[PDB]
Amino acid sequence: VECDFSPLLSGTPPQVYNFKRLVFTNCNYNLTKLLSLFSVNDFTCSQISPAAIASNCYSSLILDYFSYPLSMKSDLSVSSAGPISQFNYKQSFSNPTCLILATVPHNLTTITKPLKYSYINKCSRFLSDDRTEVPQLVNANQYSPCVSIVPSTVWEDGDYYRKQLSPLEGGGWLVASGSTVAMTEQLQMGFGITVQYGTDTNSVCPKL
Ligand SMILES: *[C@@H]1O[C@H](CO)[C@@H](O)[C@H](O)[C@H]1NC(C)=O
Ligand SMILES: *[C@@H]1O[C@H](CO)[C@@H](O)[C@H](O)[C@H]1NC(C)=O
Repeated sequence: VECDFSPLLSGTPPQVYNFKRLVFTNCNYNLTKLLSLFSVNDFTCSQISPAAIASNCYSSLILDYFSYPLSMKSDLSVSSAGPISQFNYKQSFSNPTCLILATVPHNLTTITKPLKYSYINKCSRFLSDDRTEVPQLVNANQYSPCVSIVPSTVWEDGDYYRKQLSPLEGGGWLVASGSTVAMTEQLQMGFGITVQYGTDTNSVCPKL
């Protein structure tokens, strides 16, 4: 009857384009209890507040978490053309959402570091003319089209990934490039929260 955030605290977190997603229904949560394990560097919301998201009742609550460098903050903003919002991670524009940037302290030994930070810097599609390039932007609540060809961790910065599509998928080529950022002194993470408001189904409530 309590929301289990355990898989977030055990093992190596994934990369922004392989964000691990936890779904929560019919349970109770202590959100300030979870954030206290971390040094919270950034906390921004949309159509909700950081105070409201901790003290409200939802039909459902979605939690996305990945490894993400604090340096790359502006790339998460939909205002920017940054490769993260375009090709890696996008939260729903319809529902209330929250994005949290935090650092995992040395005490939290159960969370292990990746070798580095990885992200997709370009993901596009070449039309049959083989001259025109159509960017393949990531949709809300979905992974990127290029996740199938981009590895869990990019081996070297500037690596290219291509795939010849079948007429089923439309023909043409699928192109992706990878980029790396050097691992920080302390692992930095990104947490994306999405909540749904129902009518008679608001089962997810704060632990009191
Ligand atoms: C545990 O965290 C505290 C900060 O709350 C820190 O001062 C301490 O060094 C950590 N424990 C160890 C064994 O480093
Ligand atoms: C559980 O949530 C309450 C708010 O409802 C918070 O004040 C408290 O600190 C949380 N529990 C712990 C052990 O921190």
